[PDB]
Formats: sequence, C-alpha cells, structure tokens
Amino acid sequence: MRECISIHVGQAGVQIGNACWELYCLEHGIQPDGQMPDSFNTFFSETGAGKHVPRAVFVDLEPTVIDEVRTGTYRQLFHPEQLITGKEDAANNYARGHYTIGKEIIDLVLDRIRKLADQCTGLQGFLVFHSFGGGTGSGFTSLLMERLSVDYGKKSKLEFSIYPAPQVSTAVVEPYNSILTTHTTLEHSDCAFMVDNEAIYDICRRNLDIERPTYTNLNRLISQIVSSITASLRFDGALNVDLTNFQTNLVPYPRIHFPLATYAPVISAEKAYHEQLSVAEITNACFEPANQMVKCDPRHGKYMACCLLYRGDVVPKDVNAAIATIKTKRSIQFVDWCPTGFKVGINYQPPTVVPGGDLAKVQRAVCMLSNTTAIAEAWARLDHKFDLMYAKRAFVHWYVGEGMEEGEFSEAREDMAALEKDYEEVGVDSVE
Amino acid sequence: MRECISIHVGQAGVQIGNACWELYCLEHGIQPDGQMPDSFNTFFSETGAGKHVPRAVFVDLEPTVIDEVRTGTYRQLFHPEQLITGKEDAANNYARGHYTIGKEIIDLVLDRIRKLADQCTGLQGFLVFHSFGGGTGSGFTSLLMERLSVDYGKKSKLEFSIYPAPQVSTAVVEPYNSILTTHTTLEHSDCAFMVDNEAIYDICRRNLDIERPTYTNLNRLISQIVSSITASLRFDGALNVDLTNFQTNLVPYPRIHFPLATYAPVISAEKAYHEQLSVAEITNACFEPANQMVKCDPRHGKYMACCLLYRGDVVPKDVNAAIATIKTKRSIQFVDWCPTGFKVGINYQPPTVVPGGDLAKVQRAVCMLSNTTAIAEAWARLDHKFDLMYAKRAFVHWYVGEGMEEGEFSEAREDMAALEKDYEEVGVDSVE
Amino acid sequence: MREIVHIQAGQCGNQIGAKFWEVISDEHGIDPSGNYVGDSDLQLERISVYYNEASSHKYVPRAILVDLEPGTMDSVRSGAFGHLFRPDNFIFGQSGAGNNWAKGHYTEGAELVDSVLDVVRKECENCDCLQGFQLTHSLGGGTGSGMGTLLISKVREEYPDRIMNTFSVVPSPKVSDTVVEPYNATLSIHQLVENTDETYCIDNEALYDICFRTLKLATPTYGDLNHLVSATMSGVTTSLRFPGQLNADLRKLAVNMVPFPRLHFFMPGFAPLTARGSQQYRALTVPELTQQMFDAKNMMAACDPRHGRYLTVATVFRGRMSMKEVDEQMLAIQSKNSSYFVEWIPNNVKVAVCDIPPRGLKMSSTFIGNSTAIQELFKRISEQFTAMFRRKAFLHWYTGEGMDEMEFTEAESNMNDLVSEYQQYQDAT
Amino acid sequence: MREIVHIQAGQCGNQIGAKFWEVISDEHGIDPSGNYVGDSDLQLERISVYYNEASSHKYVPRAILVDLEPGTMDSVRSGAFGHLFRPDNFIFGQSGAGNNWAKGHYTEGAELVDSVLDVVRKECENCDCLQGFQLTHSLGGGTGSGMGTLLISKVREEYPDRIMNTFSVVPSPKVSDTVVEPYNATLSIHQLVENTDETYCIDNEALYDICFRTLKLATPTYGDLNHLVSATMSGVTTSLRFPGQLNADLRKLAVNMVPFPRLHFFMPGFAPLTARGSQQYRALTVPELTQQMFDAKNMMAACDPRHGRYLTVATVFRGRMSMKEVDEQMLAIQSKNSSYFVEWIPNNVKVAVCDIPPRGLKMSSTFIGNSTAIQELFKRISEQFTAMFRRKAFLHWYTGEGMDEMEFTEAESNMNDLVSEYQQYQDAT
Ligand SMILES: Nc1nc2c(ncn2[C@@H]2O[C@H](COP(=O)(O)OP(=O)(O)OP(=O)(O)O)[C@@H](O)[C@H]2O)c(=O)[nH]1
Ligand SMILES: Nc1nc2c(ncn2[C@@H]2O[C@H](COP(=O)(O)OP(=O)(O)OP(=O)(O)O)[C@@H](O)[C@H]2O)c(=O)[nH]1
Ligand SMILES: Nc1nc2c(ncn2[C@@H]2O[C@H](COP(=O)(O)OP(=O)(O)OP(=O)(O)O)[C@@H](O)[C@H]2O)c(=O)[nH]1
Ligand SMILES: Nc1nc2c(ncn2[C@@H]2O[C@H](COP(=O)(O)OP(=O)(O)OP(=O)(O)O)[C@@H](O)[C@H]2O)c(=O)[nH]1
Ligand SMILES: [Mg+2]
Ligand SMILES: [Mg+2]
Ligand SMILES: [Mg+2]
Ligand SMILES: [Mg+2]
Repeated sequence: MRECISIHVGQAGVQIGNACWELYCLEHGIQPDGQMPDSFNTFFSETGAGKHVPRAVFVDLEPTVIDEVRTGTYRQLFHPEQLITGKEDAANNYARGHYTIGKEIIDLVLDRIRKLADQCTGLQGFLVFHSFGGGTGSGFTSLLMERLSVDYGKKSKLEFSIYPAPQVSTAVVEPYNSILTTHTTLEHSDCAFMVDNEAIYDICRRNLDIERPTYTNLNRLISQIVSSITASLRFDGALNVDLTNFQTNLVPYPRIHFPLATYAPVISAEKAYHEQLSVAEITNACFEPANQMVKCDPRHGKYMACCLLYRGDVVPKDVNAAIATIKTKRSIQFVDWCPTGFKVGINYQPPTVVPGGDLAKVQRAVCMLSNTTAIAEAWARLDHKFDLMYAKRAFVHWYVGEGMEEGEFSEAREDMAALEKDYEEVGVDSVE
Repeated sequence: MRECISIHVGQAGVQIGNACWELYCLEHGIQPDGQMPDSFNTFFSETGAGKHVPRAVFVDLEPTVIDEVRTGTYRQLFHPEQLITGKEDAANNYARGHYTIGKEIIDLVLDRIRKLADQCTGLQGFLVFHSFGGGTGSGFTSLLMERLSVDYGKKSKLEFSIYPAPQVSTAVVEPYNSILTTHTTLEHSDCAFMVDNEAIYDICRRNLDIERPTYTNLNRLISQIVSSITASLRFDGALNVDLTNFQTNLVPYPRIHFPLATYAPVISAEKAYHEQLSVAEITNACFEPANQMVKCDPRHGKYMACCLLYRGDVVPKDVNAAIATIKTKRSIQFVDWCPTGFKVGINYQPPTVVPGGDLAKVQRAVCMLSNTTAIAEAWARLDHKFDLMYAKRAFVHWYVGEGMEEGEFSEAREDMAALEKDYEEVGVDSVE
Repeated sequence: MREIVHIQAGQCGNQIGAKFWEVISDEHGIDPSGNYVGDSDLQLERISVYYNEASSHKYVPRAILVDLEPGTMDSVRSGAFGHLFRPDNFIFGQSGAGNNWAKGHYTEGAELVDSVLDVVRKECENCDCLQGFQLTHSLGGGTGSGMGTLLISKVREEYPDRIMNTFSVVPSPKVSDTVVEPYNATLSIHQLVENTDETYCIDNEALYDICFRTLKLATPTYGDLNHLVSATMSGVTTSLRFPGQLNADLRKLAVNMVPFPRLHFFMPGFAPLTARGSQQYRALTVPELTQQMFDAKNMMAACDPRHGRYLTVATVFRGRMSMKEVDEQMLAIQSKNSSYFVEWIPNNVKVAVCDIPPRGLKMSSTFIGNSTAIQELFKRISEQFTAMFRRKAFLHWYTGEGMDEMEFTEAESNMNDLVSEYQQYQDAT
Repeated sequence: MREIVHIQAGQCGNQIGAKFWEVISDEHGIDPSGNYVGDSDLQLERISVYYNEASSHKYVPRAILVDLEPGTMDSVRSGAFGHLFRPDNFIFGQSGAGNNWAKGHYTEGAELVDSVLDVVRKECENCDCLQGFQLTHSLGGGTGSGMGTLLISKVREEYPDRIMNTFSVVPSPKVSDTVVEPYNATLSIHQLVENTDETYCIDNEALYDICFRTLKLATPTYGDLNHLVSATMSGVTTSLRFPGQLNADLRKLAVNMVPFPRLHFFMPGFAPLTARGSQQYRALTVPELTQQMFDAKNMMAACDPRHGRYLTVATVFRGRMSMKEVDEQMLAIQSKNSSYFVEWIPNNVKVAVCDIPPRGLKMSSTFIGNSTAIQELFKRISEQFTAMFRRKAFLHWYTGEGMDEMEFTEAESNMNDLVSEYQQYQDAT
C-alpha cells in the first residue's frame, strides 16, 4: 500500500544496505530465510510461501562485494535476480562510471527497477545509497538518477550521500568526483542527506568510547537513521509523518534541499544507567553540535528548517515544552522571515538494539533532520581543493580520454558557485 | 526542588568528597549501587531504575586519584561522565593551574556544570572543596569560580578551603598559592569556610585519643561538618534554615565572609558513657577554643556573628537558656554595635555514625559557624611568610616563565593588606 | 427527527470523532456491538437523532470518517468501539495530503469527493428530517483544511437551508506543529467565512494549559484533550436529545449568537473541572459553575476576553437546578462585568437548561462566547503568513499544484477585512 | 453569616494555624476526614462562620496557608488533620525569603501575591457576609513580615470596610533567634500601624516563662506555645460562634479597645493555667480567674503593666456564671488598681460572657489589655535597630534588593512617633 525501494551503488552503498536490511529484518522479526516466527508490506514482498523478500537492488562494477554478500549470512534472504555485477570497477573515475562502463548495465538496472515498480501499488520513493569518492558512486548515481527522473515525473527520491571528509581522505581525485556528481544531482535529487565518515568516527570514539571503530559501526549508525526516518510509514504513531510532508516542510526553495542527519541517544552499554534520558535531555543531545554528522558547526549559520522524529513512548506536551525552551535560546537562530522552523513526528515503536552491536537499548529515540546554512561552507572547501587540483590540470587526461570535456569541469564549478551564492543569499535577513 | 552541586579540586578535594558522599549514602540508606533497600532529591538524582546518582563533579590534573576513586568501593555509584582527568598536575604552581593547564579542560568542566544545572530546578548553590597548597587547588579554584560567577549572577557559592597550617607545612611555595588564590576568591566567594589540618590533628589526638591519625579521619570530620550544615535542607526541623539565611545572618559587610567551623560532640567510643551530653554541655564544648578548627584563639578577637545548627532531639527552651548563659560571659565578647550575634537552627535527624569509623553515635549534635575577628591574625602570618619568600624573589622565575607578572604578586599583597585592615577596623567599637 | 449528520476530516478530526462517539455510546448505554442495554426510555426516544436502528435492534452511528491515508482508518477498525460503524463509511485514499492545501483541495479531494458526496446524499435520504451537519477536522494539515473546505463548499451548494457546524482546531500561537500551516490556515479560514454558519475555534495551547493547571496533570495525552472536546460537543447538543425546563436547538443558538452574518466564530468553555482529589473539596453550586466558566484561564481559545468585549454569550446547563438561581447568577455577573460587554446589546445572555447530567456528576455547564478578542489571534496568524509570504518560502509546492499567488493575496485581504470588521464592531457604542 | 477568613504567613504562622484548626475541629467535633459526628446543634448552627460544607456533608476549613518553602506545607500535608484542608489552598514558592524583608516584600511576594489574592477573592465571593480577616505570621522571618505586610496592604486596598486582625509574634528582648530581625521588625511594624486594625503582640519569652513557671514544665516545646495561642484565639472568637448572656463580636471589641486610631496594639492573657497535679487544689471562682488574669507573670507580652497604665481592658468569659459576681470582681479590681488606669476614661472594662466552656474544664477567661507599657518594648527594638543602623551592618542585602536607607530612616521616624504618642497619652490626665 505504501512501498519504497532501495538502490545501492558502490561498496559504501552495498555495505550500508547490508546494515539497513539487517536492521529491518531484526525489526519485523524476519529470519534470514524470509520467515517470521500489515507492517512489513512497505519494504518486504511475500512469495506464495511464508517467505518474504526485500524490494532491494544492488549494483556494482566490482563483483567482489556482491560475492561477499552472496556468501554472507544474508544469502537466502535476497533474490539473486537483483544482485547485478559488472566486470571492472569505475576506479574513482567519474567518466568511466558515467559514459563508458555504466552504459553496459544501465538498461539492466532500469529493467529491474521497472519490474519491481510494476509489482508495487503504493510506490513512495527511492532510497539511493552511494558514496562520492568512488567513481562507481558518482558516475552510476548520476546516470541512474537521470534515468529515473526522466522516467517518473514526480515521485520521492532520497539519497544518502557519503560526503568526503574535509581532511581525512582516502582517494586522491575525490574533489572531481564530488563536484561532478553534485552538479548532476542538484537538479534531480528531491532531498539528499549529507553524511561524513569523520563525524561518525568522532561520535563513536568520544560518545561510545570505542577507540578503534570499524566501518561496521558507521553502517549501524546510518541504518539506525534510516530506520527512524521510515518508522513513521512502517508503523502507527500519535502523529505520523510521510516523506512528502518532509519535502514540503524542509524545502523553502527548489534548490536548497541538502539537510544533515543527527541521532540520539548514543551511550555505551556500561553507561545505560547513570542518566534517565529525558525527552528534553535527548533534545539537547540532538541539538548539540558535537553530535551532528557533518563537519559543520551550525553556530556559523542559521537553521532554515528542522524536523524531529521521536519513537518510543513519548508525550507531545513535554516535547512541545522542550521545543519551546529550545526556541528561547539565542545561538540557535533561524531566519527572520521564518517564524517557526520545527516539524514534529511521533511513533509508538521504540528502536531495537542490533544483536552483536555496540549501542544499548533505549525506550525513546529521536532523529533530527536539519536544513541549515552552515553546510554551505562545506561546499566551498571542496571547491578550494578542486581549484588547486584543476589549476595545474592534474589528472584531467584520464577523463579526457574517457570522453569528457574540460568545459564540463568549468560549468560544474560555476554551478557549484551559483549554489553557494544562493545559499549565502538566502542566509541573509529580509528588508523591513 | 532544592538542589546543590559539588565540585572537588585537587587531591584534598577528591578525598573530602569521597568521605562526604560516603556519609550521605550512609544517611539516606543508599547502597553503593544507587539502590535504597523526598529526602534524597536535594543531592541525588534518580534514573529510570531505582538507581540514584550523586550530582557530583570531580576534576584533577593527576589521573592517579581519580583512578583510585574508580577502583574504590564507590565505583558503581558515580557517573563516569563527570570524573574529569588531566595529564600533568599543576605541581604547586598557581600559574600552571590558572593560565596554562586549566585552560585545557575548563570548558569541559563548565559544560558538565551547565548540563547538570539544566536538569535541576531548585539549584541552591555550589560546594567547592579544595586545598590551598596544591597549585591545582589554587589555580583551578580561581579559574572555575571566576567562570561560574561570570555565568550565574547571584547564586549561593560555598568553599571549604584547607587553609595552610601556621607551622606544619607540606609544600614550600604555599604562601604564594594561598595569597594568589585568596586575592582571587575574595571577590567571588559568597562564604568560605577555613579549615586547617593542624587543628584537626590536635582535636583527634587529644579528644579522640588517636595518637596517629590518618587523613581519613580528618575527612570524616569535615564530612560530618558538611552533613550537619545541609541537614536543615535535607530534612525537616522545628526551626529549619537555608543557606541564604546563613549569608544574611553572617555577612555584616560584603567583604567579611570568612567564618570557621566547629563540631561537637567528639568523644571516643570507650568514652560514650561517663557523661550525659547536655545541650549546655555540647554548647560549652563548641565554644571552647580548644575545639575550633582553625589555629586562632577567639579570645584575641570578637565574634562578629555566630550560628548554631543542632540536630537530634533538642528543645528550644533549654537551648535558649544555654545561649543566654553564654551571652552573660565576659571573654566571649562581641562588637558593641551588634546586640545579638546568634542564629539558631534545629533539625530532627540525629547524625549517624560512620561504620568502620572512630567516633561514637550520639542523639544530639551541634555544628557552629563563627565569623570573628581573631581569624584576621592568621592572614598576617601568611603575608609574613610571603614577604620573606618574596623579599629575595625566590621561586618567582617558574611563575614568570608560566605567564605571570610580579605586579600580580604586589597587587595581591596589597589586597591582602586591605582586607586585614578592614577586618581590624571593623573589629573596633563605635563612637557614642 | 431533526437528525444530525456527523462528518470527520483530518487525523485530529478522526481521533476526536472516535472519542466523541465513544462518549455518545456511553451516554445512551450502547455497547460496542451496537445493541441497547440501557434503562432509561429517554435515550431511546431521541436515539434516532444520532443513530440509525438496523434490524435485530442494532444501532449504528450516523457518522462519516474521511482521510487520505489508511493508517488512521485501520487503527479505528482495530480498536474497540469501531465495530458499530458501518464498514462502508470509511472513505480513505492512499497518499495523504501532506500539509499541502492545494493537494487536499485540488488533486486528492477531487478523487474522493464523489464517494463522499454519494454517502452524504444516501444518509440525507435515509433520515426523516435533516437538522444540520457538524464537522470535525484541523486547520494545519493539508488533508483537514483542504478537504474540509471542499466538502463544505459542495454541501452548502447542495443544501443552502441547513445549518453547518465546524470544530476547527486552530493552530496555537506559541507552539506550531508544522512549518507551513499559516498558508493553509489562511485559505481554510477564507473558505469558512465564505460558507459556514458557526466555527468553534479551539487551540491545543489552551487545552494543554487547562489540563496541566486545572486538572493537575503533568502528562496530558491527546486522549485527554479529545475527551474534553467530546464532552463539550455532547453538552452542546444535549439540549436536543433530552427534555429540559428551557430547551435550545442549533437554530436557536445560531439566531442568538450571530448578530451579523460574518461574525460567527465562537469559543467554548466547560465546567466543572476537578482533579481526582480536589472534587469533594467544593460545593456544586450554580454560582460556582458560573464563576468557573468566566475567567481567562478557562477559555479553550488562546485569547484574553479582557482585551476585548463579549458580543454574545450562551450557556447550557445540565442536571437539576432552579431557574431563579441561574437568573440571579446571570444578573450578578453582568453587573460586575459591565465593561466587558457591547453597549448596544442589552441582556446579551442566552440561557438554556437540560434535565440530564453528564453521567457521574450532579450538574455541569457549557459556555459559548462570541467575543471580539479572537481577532487578535487572527492578526498574529496573518503576521506569520505575512512574513512567510514576503519571501514566498515554500510557495513552489502550491504553485506547481495549480494555486497562484493571487489566491494568497485575496485570502490575506479577506482575513484583514474580517479583522477590521471585528475591531470596528468592538468599538461600536 | 459573618464569616471570617483565616490567613497564615510565615513558618510560625503555619504551625500556629495547624494547631489552631486542630483545636477548632475538636471544639466542633469534626473528624480529620471532615465529617461532623458531634452531638450539639450549637456547633452546626454557626459552623459556617469558620467552615464550608461541601456536598456529602463534608466540612472544609476556610483557611489559607502561605509560605515560600515546600518543607512546611509538605509537613502539614503529611501529618493528620491535614486532609480536611482544600489541597488547592497551599500556596508556596520554592526559595524562602531567608530573613530578607526586601525579598519577602519586593521580589518573591510579587510572584505569589497574584495567586494569593485570587484565592482570597474566591473565598470572599464564596461566603455570604464577610466579617473580617485574622492573620498569623511572625515578625522576624523575612517571609512572615514581608509577605504579611504585602498581603495586608493589598487586602486593605481591596476592602477598606472590613476589620483586620493580626497575631504577630514580636521578637523577644533577651533571646533573639536571628541577627537582623530588628530591620524587618521595624519595617513590618511601620506597615502594620499603616494598615491594620488590631495587633496582638506576643513574645516567646513570656510564653516560655508561663510554660516553665505556671505550668511547671521543664521542657516546653513549640507545640505547647502554639496550643496556648490557639486557645487564646478560640476564646477570642467564641463569643461569635456560641450564644451568651452578653455576647461580643470583633466590631464591638474594635470600637471598645481603640480610643484613637493609632493606638491599636493589645496583649492577651488566659486563665486558668493549672498543672496536671495542681488542678484539684483550687476552687474555680470568678474572683480566682480575675485575679489570675491580672499580674505581671501572666502577660504574654514582655512588658510590666505596672510601668504604665491600662488604656482599655476587655474580658471574655466562658462557662456558666452569674453576671453580678463578675461585676463585683470588676469593681473590686478597679478599686484596688486605681493608679493603674487612665483617669480620663471612667469604667474602662469591657465585659462579655459566653455560655460554652473550653473543652474539659468548667469555666475560663480571656483578657485583652490595651496598655501603654508596650511602648517600652518598642523603645528597646529601636535602640537595637539604632545600633545596627549606625554601622549599617548587613545593609547591603536590602540595598541590592531595591530598598534604600531612606526606608529605614522613615520607618524609625514613624516608630519613634508612635512611641511618643503612646507616652504622651499615658501622661494625659
Ligand atoms: N559510510 C561508509 N563509507 C564507506 C565505507 N566503505 C567505503 N566507504 C566510502 O566509499 C568509498 C568507496 O568507493 P566506491 O564508491 O565503492 O567506488 P568503487 O565501488 O570502488 O568503484 P571505483 O570508484 O572505480 O573504485 C570510499 O571512498 C569510502 O570513503 C563504509 O563502510 N561506510
Ligand atoms: N584535609 C585534608 N587535606 C589534604 C589531604 N590530603 C592532602 N591535603 C592537602 O591538600 C594538598 C594537596 O595538594 P593538591 O591541592 O591536591 O595539589 P595537586 O592536586 O597535587 O596538584 P599540584 O599542586 O600541581 O601538585 C596538600 O598540600 C595538603 O595540605 C587530606 O586527606 N585531607
Ligand atoms: N486537539 C488535537 N489536535 C490534534 C490531535 N492530533 C493531531 N492534531 C492536530 O491535527 C493536525 C493533523 O494533521 P491533519 O489535519 O490530520 O493532516 P493529515 O491527515 O495528516 O494529512 P496531511 O496534511 O497531508 O499531513 C496536526 O497539525 C495537529 O496539530 C489531537 O489528538 N488533538
Ligand atoms: N511562637 C512561636 N514562634 C515560632 C515558632 N516557630 C518559629 N517561630 C518564630 O518564627 C520565625 C520563623 O521565621 P519565618 O517568619 O517563618 O520566616 P521563614 O518562613 O523561615 O522565611 P525566611 O524569613 O526567609 O527564613 C522565627 O524567627 C521564630 O522566632 C513556634 O513554634 N512558636
Ligand atoms: Mg570500485
Ligand atoms: Mg598535583
Ligand atoms: Mg496526513
Ligand atoms: Mg523561611
């Protein structure tokens, strides 16, 4: 009745999806064999038997990760129809993944998407998971998003983009991939969620006391975020909320749709006690900049819009009191022309702890989605890097030989500057 | 409804807090695990479970003492959030603890303080426990008290300062630390309690017959003093009293707020019998200069103000009779311009003996807080020492290289002289 | 006779209607299975005005539940007191407007309006004599405002003679649950002043205030607020379903409370309100109820009447009492509040007394105040909208759903005209 | 009719009121649950003057308990004889003035004065005919003095016609429980002579003296003193709640005892006072009670009347007796004390007799003396204040709470004026 499909590009996308579907299975009490020893109708379809399968699509050019998924514990769960594999990865080259190699299987992915769509009736939207550094990520995301937006006129489209960290990088040509893919996705993405690895590293080390965190833990956190986002659809609440509500409440202007996510509470198992976890307490934890999942201090900007999804046993009266108190603060400042920048959603289902995980089970949790102007600053940094790596025309020859024009780089930089200018200009106050 | 928070600077502060929270747990029947197989609402917050945690903050630069606390019996009780540790101790150097090292964690301590304050509603005041000899003590006390007084305009602030003994010293540069920290705290401290180790040594040896007392026993005594001070808030009495009452009744002038504490009864367990412990008897015991916890004979000065807190089964009629008799005495002389220098408070809860301790349980106890002019003399001695150690400009180079000016020493000495002059001048009588 | 058809739009409207029909069934002693097992013939004599008796002596509520999302209807069908509903009544789409008034009034509403009007016409023909309609909805959600305005427009175009009641949850001044609610609130209010007979503005702010302070509850849930509003509505209509020494109906109230066709917005108030312990510490006196009804803290609309004047006041009493006592109360209160009423209306109190109490207590009172202070409320909303229209924030959603800026311009113009009229008539001597 | 509203400020006021309402309930045979199980219709005929009958024949005390700290109110709610109170009456803040009169009259009092006045007005409208107010508080604590002065000012500004009674525990000369009480005592006394009708100065010194010597008790607790003061108050008002061959009310006493508007400070005295063993060693004679009432050791104010003269004397008797006997007693005592009364007032004894004794005894007597010796008391306080104002000790607290030195100057000036007036009228021939 209300279905939403998933797409995973690149190794980051695939691992994030592993965590996400793991979490969803844990939620709806689903065995790795599609059995459950309605709720699940949104994400799981049901075969003739009592077995269920997830409406998921996995795509990559390197078959190693998909082979790992097939040989992983969640083997029997997936439908081997969707586990699309290529031959050679884009190799951190947007040109390969957007002009040369992605063409080989773009048709196959589109066909699988259409077949899944035809068997669904309450199609809500697309959850695209993909990094930015990897050429697979940028190239295939650009291609697939363009194709889908061409096909379906107006349907929800959500991305969970792994924004490259300011200093902690892994690749070398990350500015190029990021700039190209952002210039592309600026026109197609309904609403994209920036997430950085460095911020999650900081959060896990300081708050969860894990001195050496692995990618698994970051994937756990992002899966928690996604589950809390969709819990309003997947369950009932005193005040539910849909994705169209989000896009209506968080997009004052058609271009500015790049919020960031935050989650709470996050405390070690040994620290489950020693605090009562007030709704005001978790509110403060959310709004504390040390918990925001993108390396930007909101105190340098204004929250243009904020949304809070609570799950568990919550009461709107105290929630409203805490929010009103938050508004009374000074450093948390919004635009003058926006009188109220808060949307509230409540769900009765508390989150469930991941077995073998690192967090501790709680009775109330809150996810925050904030669209502010501080995030604008982040873009500038990347442009900075790009400019240097573009001043010497370094690494350009790979893309040139792959069928790309320098004018594309110039125009992408111009579009990034235009977006940053729009962000800053909206950040200003109104006359009279 | 009426909450008051604690801060502990330096090893002396930490050990004193160990004793204090031990005593409070013994009072409210609190297990080391926050269980109690309202009253406790003032000092203990309660988690979702039946577990309670103390609104305490521990700060030090040497992690050894905090590690001992963590490995001590009272491990599970505390919240590991507050056990703030540094790397290198101030090392009896006020400059290190006030300009160089204290900056590293002052923000963290302030953040913890603010978070604790926001979860409390009846915030009463701050109980700061810190010695003077240790550079950690002086430097961090100055810094933190300045920050808190800057933040909160008018709220109660109480210190329990371990004044350096006249002859029995442990460090060498104690005059410098004491002078600097006193010049600082003169403007911020609402009311500070002088306590000396030598006086407590004398009291324990002579009255409790303990020939070789350890620091533990002194900590027990000071914990008893603090518990008797707050028993009026933590319980009901025929005539209760609040901290604001104390500050109104003991501060004739804005600068003179340096009283000293005395406690009674103090008798060995083998001497529990052989005396009936009259209210007049314990009154005499309190007013006897051999029991005052600061090395100053009050017979060389005048009591400007006196306050008596009784706990246990007491009756105001005989209390008043004993006080009136005390007034009729000669050597106990007050200022001519003050007609009555007594405040009285009564609580129904008798003190409880510390298990494994040295004292004997009684049914009535009395704490005395006296603001007199004899204590003024003490300051002079320190100045004396300082002058000598400043005449040769000894040890100055450490502070100079740490970012301090000799003019600071000169101005601190001048301010100490000004305070002593004010004390002596108020000590005089009035014209006509 | 004089049957009243109940319509519910919006999620809040559906929850309020659920609790309200629960209250009604309890009052008439109707089990969740729909069979009457009561003991007073009074309930059965007028049961038809709200119920329909199907064969085998079953009773079904004459209610309609409308939304665009299946979650709320599924919840209603799940819990108890849901079986007695006619299962064909649950009209619902699949998307949910999503706080987009254009969607709830142009795209989605155009799909289910047909079924809604068909069921409405069926119910109309099923009853003997139609008295009027009472509507339950919100003003923030796109579903509520948009579809309620659409249905009101169509129904009024189909029945210019019937009386229309709306219980619109006006968004609170301080607390705002949405971000864009000023736009839809303005548009819906425009349509209401166009085609409505009376509007009972209610705010969650005032309800929270009353629940927390008067009832002494630190955790007020939506159930409590909905129960309060249900009690208010039942007290409003009980003068129809029961005898009384001085009875009133919707037509009488409409005539009494509306001096001029535009000014037809009220505020409700209920009494008594006692905690679980603070009940046997008070005498249940008509003076006590009267004085409880009149004070700032007990008004379900966040607007101090002291800042304005009462145009009209109506009062409905339940439980046995003497008329003379009530008359004395009214005269005394009008004497002491001589500065709180319009001068050009002498004797501006409309009294009515029933003879059945709200089960569990000895007496009760409901107050309906048509005052001038409410315009202040509107002012603030306009200002909000004003700011949010200066930058045209979030405008693109409505723009791409067919609406134009001229719509907002006209809506704000009409709202300002209404506020000006209210202020001017407050100043009338 | 003639209902009297009871207000309690300060911790001492609250304790006194607790014991006093205990005494009243015992007198009228009212259980802690609030239901009447007595056997004399006399109690029920005038029960309304102090109680209110809620439905199911429950009775609640018409009392108000006020403080700024939750400890005392929590204690009152804890112990028995606390249930019958209306739970909404317990108005209390969170800080407690802390012997700072400026706090109790400028900062904290300004926060709860609204609720206090609201409850007061509610009680006033609840009753039929208001006779007057009786206040209980201290003069040392900042809470008591400051908030009592504030409430008295506001109430007198709201009811210039009603009579006001205050039972102010004046600080003792020798024993002082505080350090700064002269300042607040002076300010509160200033406000009292401004806006009060009668003040019953009472000292813990005299009460301790009486309890220790007359009652032969070596351990007098606050409970005993409060019980004594409660008995005094009940004896004062019992001429209203019971018939008597010669009855009196508050208005009669006010007219009789106040020759000039400023001099309206009294001292009470109670009789008999017998130990547990020394009771059956004495005949209960009107002469015995009369002679017991008149002596230095039996005055609840620490001031020898021999040092001054009695301006007026009132006496209220309980239990059956013959008028002629009392008349003979009065004439004899006036004959022997011819030097102890003002000359320009012949027959300065105001007699009144009730017909119900104070539970457990056969007769009793209460004496109210308006004399001139009390000025001496005031003198001493001023001197104390004088010294404490010469050095301006502790002045900074009040200075930073908004008060100025001019306030203290004016207060001392007014007190000196009052003392001068008292001394001058003592010397009047
Ligand atoms: N959040 C998160 N990010 C990851 C994780 N693993 C890798 N990443 C990010 O994702 C990127 C991985 O590159 P891909 O997008 O998968 O590119 P590819 O699939 O290898 O294809 P080529 O670009 O041709 O190499 C890295 O730059 C990482 O920053 C992970 O476990 N969690
Ligand atoms: N009352 C009491 N005082 C103590 C006790 N232990 C130590 N002290 C005093 O406290 C001082 C301890 O120094 P601290 O203030 O802790 O200084 P620190 O933490 O070592 O940091 P540095 O100044 O850099 O060395 C000593 O000078 C003692 O006089 C104790 O157990 N009880
Ligand atoms: N008084 C009261 N108001 C409620 C309650 N529940 C929800 N509301 C209000 O009703 C509104 C709910 O939105 P709706 O009008 O139902 O809109 P919708 O049905 O969700 O459809 P969309 O507008 O597309 O989201 C919220 O803005 C709340 O302010 C309730 O229990 N009591
Ligand atoms: N006669 C009598 N007097 C009492 C009794 N208990 C307390 N008092 C007096 O009442 C005073 C109590 O102070 P309050 O006036 O209540 O002031 P508070 O409520 O404590 O508020 P703060 O002034 O801020 O401390 C004391 O000074 C006592 O002298 C009592 O039981 N009997
Ligand atoms: Mg690759
Ligand atoms: Mg150290
Ligand atoms: Mg909806
Ligand atoms: Mg007090």
